[PDB]
Amino acid sequence: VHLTPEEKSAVTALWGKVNVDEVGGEALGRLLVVYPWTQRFFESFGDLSTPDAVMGNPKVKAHGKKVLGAFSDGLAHLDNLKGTFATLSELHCDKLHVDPENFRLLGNVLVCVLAHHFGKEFTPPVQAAYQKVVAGVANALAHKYH
Amino acid sequence: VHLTPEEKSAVTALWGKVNVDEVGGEALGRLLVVYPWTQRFFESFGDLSTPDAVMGNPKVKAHGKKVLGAFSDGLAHLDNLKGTFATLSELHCDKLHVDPENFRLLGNVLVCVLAHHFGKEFTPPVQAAYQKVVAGVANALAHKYH
Amino acid sequence: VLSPADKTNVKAAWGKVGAHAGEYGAEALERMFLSFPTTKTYFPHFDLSHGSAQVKGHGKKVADALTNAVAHVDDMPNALSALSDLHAHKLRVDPVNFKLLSHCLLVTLAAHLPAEFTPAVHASLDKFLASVSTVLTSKYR
Amino acid sequence: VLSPADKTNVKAAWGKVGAHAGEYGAEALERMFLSFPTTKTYFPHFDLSHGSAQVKGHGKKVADALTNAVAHVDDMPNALSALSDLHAHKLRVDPVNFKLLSHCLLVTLAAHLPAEFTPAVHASLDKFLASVSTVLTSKYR
Ligand code: HEM
Ligand code: HEM
Ligand code: HEM
Ligand code: HEM
Repeated sequence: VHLTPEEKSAVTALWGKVNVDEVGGEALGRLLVVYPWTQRFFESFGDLSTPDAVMGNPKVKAHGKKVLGAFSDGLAHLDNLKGTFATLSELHCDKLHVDPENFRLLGNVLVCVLAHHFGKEFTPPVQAAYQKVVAGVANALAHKYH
Repeated sequence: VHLTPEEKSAVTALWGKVNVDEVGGEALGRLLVVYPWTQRFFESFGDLSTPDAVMGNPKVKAHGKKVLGAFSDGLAHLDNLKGTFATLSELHCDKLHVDPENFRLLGNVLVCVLAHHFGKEFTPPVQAAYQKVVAGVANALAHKYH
Repeated sequence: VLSPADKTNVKAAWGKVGAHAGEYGAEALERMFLSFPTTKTYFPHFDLSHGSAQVKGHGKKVADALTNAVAHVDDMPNALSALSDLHAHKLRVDPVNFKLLSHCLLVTLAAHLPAEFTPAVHASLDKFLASVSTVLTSKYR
Repeated sequence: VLSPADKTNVKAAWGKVGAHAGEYGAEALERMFLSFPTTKTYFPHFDLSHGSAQVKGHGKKVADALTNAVAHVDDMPNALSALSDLHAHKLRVDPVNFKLLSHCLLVTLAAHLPAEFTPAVHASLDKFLASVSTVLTSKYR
């Protein structure tokens, strides 16, 4: 999306400190706990009963790395998000049947996870920039839905 | 906004039979009756306590006529809604202080009014083409909001 | 938050629907699928084309459940308890899609009942559908 | 709806807030104005620069209103009665803006409560802020 040069440097600076596999499994974990109906796609994963079983589920961690890895590689192409995620958008629509609203819930959860891991370094201007990106990513992935 | 040859033809055809003065008066009135909190922007319009009073308000009728008239002028420029409504967008933001969500509520009420007036003529495909138009006009007006 | 006037407007308008409820149900669904393509993700096993009997059968089930609510407007939580559990623990439809269906349901009524769809009745129906949607998502978490 | 376990969690987390309630409420507003600029349309009569007395003063009232809600979680409609009348008949804020403020509150609590912001507490707080919003907008029509 349209981020000023300083906003992009802000986004890139903080992400370099992120453990992609850790945050990935933590963002998807809280997505399934806070918004339980998102579990409709993960019935084949196993025990999703309690918050503890979901956070400690290995299959939930496995997918979380896969999702956050695609997101991570996406930041290298912020000036062309629709072009980068054009294929994933088709797949999530015609084969996975994932309601795009799921992308907006995860983006918000990802922002809360970043506030938790970084604390006071996740200042208001920094949050402002990351919101535009979780929204830009969510829009690109929902672009090919028909 | 992007419309298929059949959609563009449907929207143009039906809009030729529309009496902008009467349809706009019906649309603004129903917005104030169904979603009463939108009445905050028109404290200087008079009696808005009851439904018959809102619909019979001459100031409500006159304003709906200007709004739909401006909407009408944008229909001739579906290829560049952002550039056409740029001035109005900046006005509703800097001087009017209108929350952009109101543009979306009006767009849906207008769809309910076109359905009421035309009956069977407003078929599902026609409505699908009109939801696309009102969503695009609402985004073009909420574009310069900083 | 449904006042006596609202309840009267609802019974009056839904009473005039009667036997055509099933046809109106299927039309509302058809309008939603075309106008809001995302909602199609919840019906990948259906033949979502015009005139589809599957959609007509579902439209009838939705319309009857609404007829059930209008008859128990003063006790909706218990009359839809079973449906609340089904959508919350099995179907798992994201809450935003209920507003999309409600709108399409209003558009259908307005296109079939012109004289009955006054700006006051319009107000009552919208509040009624929002209350139906609150009960259907009340047990999501 | 709020379960007994949810209530215990919200009271535990809010108990840790304590004195810093007013300061956090001010930061939650600043975060909202920057991320979602359309909310500024409800504050034209406020100086929205960093650390202005008006935003700090409003932040404290919003914090006090939340504290009373937690102290009366078993009966929020009677506790938030006057405030709901105020947002319904005068302020008339579109309901969509209540979600933007709740999100910004969660981000703030998450950035200041490293030990208490567990997944189970994150959930209960999101439900609690959903309930407060519903009660504040229950008299809109
Ligand atoms: C920012 C968002 C997301 C990104 C970048 C993303 C990325 C991916 C990727 C890389 C795959 C692998 C596809 C392949 O191997 O061909 C995938 C699979 C999938 N995604 Fe997403 N996704 C996102 C969000 C979501 C969300 C929120 C859900 C659901 C609540 C979801 C559910 C699925 C499912 C069920 C699969 C298949 C898993 C498997 O078969 O192993 N995705 N996604
Ligand atoms: C499709 C959407 C809309 C269009 C194209 C539109 C267009 C306009 C136009 C052309 C004017 C006249 C400006 C002037 O003479 O000073 C105007 C004024 C105004 N608009 Fe909009 N408008 C839209 C939506 C809305 C909505 C939904 C609301 C409010 C709920 C709104 C509230 C206002 C107000 C309050 C004024 C000033 C009235 C007065 O001075 O008494 N507009 N708008
Ligand atoms: C006004 C609100 C709604 C009502 C009254 C309603 C009613 C119902 C009823 C009566 C059933 C059938 C129960 C049975 O099998 O015995 C059902 C099933 C279903 N509903 Fe809803 N529903 C509502 C909204 C939604 C929305 C918004 C969606 C999705 C976009 C949805 C998706 C489904 C699905 C997937 C089924 C299963 C269809 C099948 O394969 O048999 N519902 N609903
Ligand atoms: C967590 C939800 C909310 C709570 C608890 C809340 C609480 C309050 C309280 C305590 C007041 C002070 C009233 C008095 O003077 O007695 C107030 C005023 C106000 N609220 Fe809310 N509010 C909430 C959400 C919203 C939202 C989302 C907005 C909109 C962007 C908003 C806009 C306002 C405005 C415009 C005022 C008047 C400010 C002034 O002139 O001083 N409120 N609210």
